[PDB]
Amino acid sequence: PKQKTHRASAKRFKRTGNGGLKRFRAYTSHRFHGKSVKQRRQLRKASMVSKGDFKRIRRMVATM
Amino acid sequence: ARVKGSVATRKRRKRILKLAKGYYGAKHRLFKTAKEQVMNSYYYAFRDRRQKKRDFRKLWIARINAAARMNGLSYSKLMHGLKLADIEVNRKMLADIAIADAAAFTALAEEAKKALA
Amino acid sequence: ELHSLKAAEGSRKVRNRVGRGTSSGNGKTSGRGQKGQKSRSGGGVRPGFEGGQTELFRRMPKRGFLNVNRKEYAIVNLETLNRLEDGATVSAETLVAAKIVKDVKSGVKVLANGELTAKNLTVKVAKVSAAAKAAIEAAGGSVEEA
Amino acid sequence: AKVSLFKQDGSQAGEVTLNDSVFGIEPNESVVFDVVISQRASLRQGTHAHKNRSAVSGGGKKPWRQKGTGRARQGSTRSPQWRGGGTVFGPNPRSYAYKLPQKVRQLALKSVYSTKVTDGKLIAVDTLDFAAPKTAEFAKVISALSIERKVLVVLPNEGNEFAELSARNLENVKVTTANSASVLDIVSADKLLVVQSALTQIEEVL
RNA sequence: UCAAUGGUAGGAGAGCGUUCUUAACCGCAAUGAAGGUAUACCGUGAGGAGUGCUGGAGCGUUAAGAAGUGAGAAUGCCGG
RNA sequence: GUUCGGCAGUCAGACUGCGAGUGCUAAGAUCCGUAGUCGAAAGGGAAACAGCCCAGACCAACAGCUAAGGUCCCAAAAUAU
RNA sequence: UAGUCGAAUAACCUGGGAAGGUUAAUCAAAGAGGGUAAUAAUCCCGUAGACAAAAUAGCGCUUAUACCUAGCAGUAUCCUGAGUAGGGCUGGACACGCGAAAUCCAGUUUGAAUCCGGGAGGACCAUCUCCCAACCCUAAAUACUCCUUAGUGACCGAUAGUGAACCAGUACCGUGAGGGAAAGGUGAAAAGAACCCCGAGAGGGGAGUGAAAUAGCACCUGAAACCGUGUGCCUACAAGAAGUUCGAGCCCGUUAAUGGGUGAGAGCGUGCCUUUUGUAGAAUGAACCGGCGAGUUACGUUAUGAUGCGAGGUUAAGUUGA
Repeated sequence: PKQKTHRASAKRFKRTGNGGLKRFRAYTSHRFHGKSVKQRRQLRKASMVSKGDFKRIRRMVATM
Repeated sequence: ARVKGSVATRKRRKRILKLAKGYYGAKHRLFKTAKEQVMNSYYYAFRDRRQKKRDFRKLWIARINAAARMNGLSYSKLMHGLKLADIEVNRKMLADIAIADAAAFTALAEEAKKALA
Repeated sequence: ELHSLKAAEGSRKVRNRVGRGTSSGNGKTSGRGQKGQKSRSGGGVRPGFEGGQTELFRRMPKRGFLNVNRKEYAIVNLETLNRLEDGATVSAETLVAAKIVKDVKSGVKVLANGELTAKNLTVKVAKVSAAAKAAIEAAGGSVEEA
Repeated sequence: AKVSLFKQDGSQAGEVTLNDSVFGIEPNESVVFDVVISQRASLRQGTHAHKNRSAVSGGGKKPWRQKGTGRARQGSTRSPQWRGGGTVFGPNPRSYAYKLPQKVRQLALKSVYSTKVTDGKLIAVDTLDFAAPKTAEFAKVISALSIERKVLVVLPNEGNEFAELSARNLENVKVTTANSASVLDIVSADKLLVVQSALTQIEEVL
């Protein structure tokens, strides 16, 4: 019928208009001992999604 | 819309078999060995569109060194005298003078004699 | 044109009869090359698949719960106020009788962007941004929010 | 403009209150054959069926077992390749309808409309609503200019009834109103008579 | 005029042929439709008609649409 | 050439040298880098030959010239100097 | 549920036969469709319309009857749906996988209040909103057709179309449950071949039949593999993917063409398919011939164009209607 949007994938992602998606950081949940002082200084924030990868967007994250 | 085009299909069959006719025995009494049998034949008819070139030229140069060798002349020094010779570097009509040309053959040979000379 | 029905460009082109013949072929192959999981029937492959490794999205943290009481106002530009002059009592009746958007999130809001062509004060709102309150309220407006 | 205003064909050579509003344009024939393809199959019933091996059958059991016993890996005679032929993907009970948006529909009427305007094979006709329904009447009124190949017949929207409960045996007569409009209406006949109420039989939506 | 034209899986473009298409356009048909058969034509190809003969009812045009639509080959199947 | 967008397939190749590794510095053996070749590229040469060498084919053609390689006969050119 | 009437035409040419071609005329609520020896509006069935049923199964309208209801202010107290709500545990359904878990329904256990009442408002405690369970019935709009016709087809033409156009669920298999085939067409009309002759008979052959007898009872049309019979050339010193190309020589004369059929001889030539790195293959596979026999659509998204209008595009479902 319709194409079912994966709601938990929507809980993974958040994309922008005329632009890419915001991807929160890896590693940032479970232990914090061995990750560095600088990695604590910088890995609260995170960067965007890839370019040549992530083209498996289609269309598993439809219209959310 | 369960349609067939049956007579059209057999007209392709008929078309290639009528164009396949002539070869040995069972082949037109069957279908598919005949299919290569025209086909291989003009594969190397395509090669013999280059190789009766390259064998009628062997007849050309061979018979002209046959008559040159009848004048005791070898093809390589004859042709060498042909590049030494005149505006004529004419080849295979000069092969065609094997009929009855002591004048054209032996005299053009003498032109080559005054070309090596 | 029923004598000589003709078609124009672009609307029509041959639907590619894929899987017959010798030229495009594609029934021998369908673009594919044999002897593989790709090379079979069904089209059976899940899209997100790191080869049995967990996926990109499968490595994501669970971020941010969602307000059930999330509610907005179907925000318009002030560029439509550049369209309509003055439309005294700029409200939802001016908005949907202007037919800008009909199904609206209950209120209305304008940007400071868009221009101060309108003259009327009594703009009936639920909530306009204070950046636009600088614009119209410094440009002959009155606040009637809700 | 001026084409007809005939009280009968041949009997009053006058104007046409078309009106000469927007009708005079480029007739977009792209849009035209779009309406011939979408207006086409608006009466395709499409009731051709489709079947399956699992639709009609007698056999859901393998008829031997393969190993050593001659032939190949094999489903059944009920598997389609036998005389018990299952269709592969075939037809289906499908519909075929679509209708265009309004502005390209009225644009499409006002394309062939315009072609009939400058063509003038439409002729403005009065009522000529007759006593009997007999078609010697309309045989000699329609043949009183005798447009030969095939003709559309613009009634009023009050529903004339005498060429209309008849003239279906008149082999070129197409009984029509303002509630008849298509391209299979008009491009079909290309040659037509008018009831001169065609302002409030044409303009009112167009 | 110059330059290009090996080409598989690959990708793009274009065209042929079959059948149904109410469409029309517009004919053929017993002096012979279709279909078959021989054929020493043409078309780059797929393909197209000419004639001879069988044969005695539907078929062809054009253009466009729609397709169970283009046949060797699978222990393919069925029938011989 | 970049960028953007569709659409692919390719995952396992050999072989020839050249430089490595392992192996009896055995191998038409493996495993690298490096070029070519085939694969997916006819024709010619080496007796046939996918891999070596030369030479990349739209087609006609009863044209010539030439690459390597050949010129006592098959089998063409030098019983050449 | 029986059916009834029901309009509108002649000749010539052709042929075995006109409705075909030709010449003319008519009709009109009927030029839908089907037959007719060959394609019909005017030949027929019919068709459009217009009539017809006692019995027949109904539908619908009018009639009093075929019977139980109302408002209304006040509130003496009663009532209003007890193992009932609930609570424990075990379940389940609810989007709800025990969860913060609502809410409902089960088993089991415990067990109220009852109009100052009680319940719901996703644990729950207050305020507010709404309702009154724990008693029963409720058409309508909906689902699907074995069926009854009225039918419609860009359904399908005898491997299709129902397994089954045919005495099909037949034959037949199997003890059984089950399975499960094959096959239609003469000719208009059998007018089906009187007779005569051969022949044990069949079958043939003459005659005659019919437009036609290659048309003769599985009969329209008749390939294809298979078997032939005749035919011009060549081959009994030859060891070929069975070929080209050239061609001695022979024979014949054509979609009239730089003709064809040959072909001695001579050069050079490893079948086709999937897979593979590479197959000529001693890697598969194919007896042959013909028929069938495989990338769709339903809905959705994306991309690309085409068209339309444009910050304005857009009607879905539905209604109307053929």
